[PDB]
Amino acid sequence: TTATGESADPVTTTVENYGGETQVQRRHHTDVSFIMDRFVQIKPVSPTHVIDLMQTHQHGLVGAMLRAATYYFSDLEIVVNHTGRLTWVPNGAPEAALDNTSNPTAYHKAPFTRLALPYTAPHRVLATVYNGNSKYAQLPASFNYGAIRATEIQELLVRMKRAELYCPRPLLAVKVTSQDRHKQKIIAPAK
Amino acid sequence: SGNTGSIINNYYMQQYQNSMDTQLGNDWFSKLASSAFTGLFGALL
Amino acid sequence: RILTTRNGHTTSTTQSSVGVTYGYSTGEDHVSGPNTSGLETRVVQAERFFKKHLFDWTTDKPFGHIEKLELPTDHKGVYGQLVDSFAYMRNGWDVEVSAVGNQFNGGCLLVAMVPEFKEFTTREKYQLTLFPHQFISPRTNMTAHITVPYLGVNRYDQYNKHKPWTLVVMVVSPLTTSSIGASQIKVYTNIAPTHVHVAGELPSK
Amino acid sequence: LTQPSSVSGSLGQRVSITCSGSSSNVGRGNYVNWFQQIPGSAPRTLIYGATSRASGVPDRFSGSRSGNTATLTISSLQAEDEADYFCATYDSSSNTAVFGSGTTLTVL
Amino acid sequence: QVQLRESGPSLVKPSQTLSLTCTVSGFSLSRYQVSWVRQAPGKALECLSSISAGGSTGYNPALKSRLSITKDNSKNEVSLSVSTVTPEDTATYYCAKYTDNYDSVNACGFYSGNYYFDAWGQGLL
Amino acid sequence: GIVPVACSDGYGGLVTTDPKTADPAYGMVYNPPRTNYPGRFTNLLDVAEACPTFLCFDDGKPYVVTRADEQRLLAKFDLSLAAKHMSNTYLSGIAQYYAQYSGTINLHFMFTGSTDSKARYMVAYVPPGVTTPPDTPERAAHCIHAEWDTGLNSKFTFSIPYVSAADYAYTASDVADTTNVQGWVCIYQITHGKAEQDTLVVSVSAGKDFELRLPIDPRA
Repeated sequence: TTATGESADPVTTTVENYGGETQVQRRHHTDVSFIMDRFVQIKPVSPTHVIDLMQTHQHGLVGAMLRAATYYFSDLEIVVNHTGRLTWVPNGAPEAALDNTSNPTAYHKAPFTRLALPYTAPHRVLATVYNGNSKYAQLPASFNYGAIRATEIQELLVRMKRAELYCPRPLLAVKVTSQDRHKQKIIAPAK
Repeated sequence: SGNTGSIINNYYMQQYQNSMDTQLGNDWFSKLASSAFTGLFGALL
Repeated sequence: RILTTRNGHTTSTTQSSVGVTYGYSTGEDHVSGPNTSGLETRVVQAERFFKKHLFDWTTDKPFGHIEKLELPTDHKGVYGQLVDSFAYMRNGWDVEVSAVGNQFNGGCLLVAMVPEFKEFTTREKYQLTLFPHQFISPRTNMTAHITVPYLGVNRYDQYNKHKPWTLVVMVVSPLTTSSIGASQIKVYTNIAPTHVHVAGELPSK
Repeated sequence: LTQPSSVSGSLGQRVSITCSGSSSNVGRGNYVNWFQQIPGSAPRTLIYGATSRASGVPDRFSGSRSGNTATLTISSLQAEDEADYFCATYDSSSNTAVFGSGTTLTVL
Repeated sequence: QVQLRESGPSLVKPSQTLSLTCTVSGFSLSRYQVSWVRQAPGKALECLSSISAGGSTGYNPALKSRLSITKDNSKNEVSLSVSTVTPEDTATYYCAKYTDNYDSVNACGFYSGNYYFDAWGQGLL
Repeated sequence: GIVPVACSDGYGGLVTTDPKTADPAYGMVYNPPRTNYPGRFTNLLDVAEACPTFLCFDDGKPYVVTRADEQRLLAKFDLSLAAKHMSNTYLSGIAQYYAQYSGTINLHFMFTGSTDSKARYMVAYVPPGVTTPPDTPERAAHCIHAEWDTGLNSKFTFSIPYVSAADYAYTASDVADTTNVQGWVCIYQITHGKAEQDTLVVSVSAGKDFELRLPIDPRA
């Protein structure tokens, strides 16, 4: 297209430019809202764990996608394999409030209990990276979605529902060294 | 919607299923990618 | 194509400007949020261009040598007094950076505005183009103009505690000097706050 | 103010020091501050507000003030307790903080 | 940890101004009121002067205008200078930090009865 | 053919705050009828807003007596609901349970002195952009403030505007923050005529725009 390219205008070339025909494209799978729906495991989990984002491994698909956008707003659907009664409280509420049990609590069940908790962050939108700490470069304490207290938590699963992402940042995909391709072993049927 | 696919009105009201949202009396990157200069810049042959 | 931009009573005109790039929004979001209860008052005095000196670009500097200036930077102007005297303020940066070269030396410099800037591992530098940006090269345009509406988790955030936008200039192509061309080209940025608003009014010492 | 020059209390025995001034210097509504100073060292505040203990001070020290008299009582007396005690209050008529003459507590 | 240190002359010729300096460490000198207390030898204490956070610079009424106190937040130093020093006024000088900021100022601390001096420092004669 | 329920695993466990209503274990019973019973209050916030409560002060007394010494600032307190000054106030007590609060907090100051004594008081709200409160009535003049002379109307009500970077502010300040989360509020008596031993009662009530949300259970 011979665009100037020094103004960084968004110009996309097509197959039609040199006798080709552009095929129909469906992007439902790559939709930001759809990709966030899948549950992502959070590590490590300990008693009185604070259920907040950026706990998920960066490499993880939900974590990498979450890390890709500086500002993310979503409603969590926490799944906890607690061995004791688990109490979830809003971020504003103090650590002492978890023991009261007046606030939402889930009694032990044979299988892991899944509870949907609304986003109570005071901030209009949470930020994956915050420039400058807020006191009187680490992200502020207020960003955490909630605090969950249980006798012990075997594992924690966090799912983002109706997640919206703004201000995209670099994906930073796995680096390949001294190779023409990643050459990872793809799933293959037994011969 | 997201990954919700159950074809039934959800049992719990919206107010308890999610956090109801307010406004102040979009999709900028879709707007950008759509305003994308397609095609040549000079005469074609 | 000469482009002239005027903020307040100060006007900067660049004959070689390739255009103006807006990052994330053509215009700013609604100024009066639930917080501050309508106390916020717009100040047009602070909307002036303030000159700043960035790293001087040289042939020795290699690709990935990014220099970042956090905004708002220390200001001796009316805006600097305004941020000191007001607890919470919001403004669109509208950063303009101009590097003057002889145009006989070819180098590609990428200037972008990134919110909540965090140090890159240099793997991120390859995909650093995702943020609003313009390329400054002596061959075509010596000045890059980028206007971005203020975006933050809070409607108003004290600038001293946290700064939302940091201007980052990265050398995409190392400048190649020539006998005819300039040996080195300095980089300066004229940034004028746009739609700046102030609220809370903080008592003086 | 006017307080006893010295008071003697044996270890493990409660000792009470009484600080008495004037209605203007110590009001019923108003409260006094108790300072304990070891000889050769800077004064340490034991009671502030006449009914509370400052952070880093043991709970044994107790302060009770009735009318124009403010009394500091120390229970479970220890070797470190021996020191010079000063009661400080603000006199409205004087309009300047007024300190006590000084009381020295000796453990037998 | 909270630490107060006093630096000044131990012996001064009479009929001269005595200047003292309180070197503060452990707490920001702008968030806590500093009070200068002087004690006479074997005598009851006598509150001398104080400066609040924003520099109220209140002085004791009995000795008011005989001394001036200046405090600099950046250098973390509170300076008290006493003019017309005399042999009669000879006692150890103590510089202390009030928990509150500008709690009293006219009286150097402990007028309210809610905030009390946290650290009295080493002291200097 | 019986319908296949295909019941889910890991969800449906009883929840203390769960909206589901338990099955009735008893027959319908008609309780004694109460119609337009007096004093019923539908919303806790309305009760705090409708009737104001006193603020804790020196020696557990609400009124701020005019300082004996020449002090122009009677009292300075943190704007946060969990503040010693407001520790005994009813509005803070209901607010303590809620995780965070929003909206203006109304402060009512009513003079309680003899007709011969006349004094002028100024209430100034200082935003949290400084290490300390306005030091004096002049220095505090720059920030939002109201000065009211004591006349025929004893009580003057000044609403504290709520301005913060975050839309909602935590009701109780965390230990990690060594400075007030929101701005301090200072009451200054600029001029007092024959006001020695004269007490001004100060009270705080929920504002019209004031609202609480995300109820949680902090120990009291």
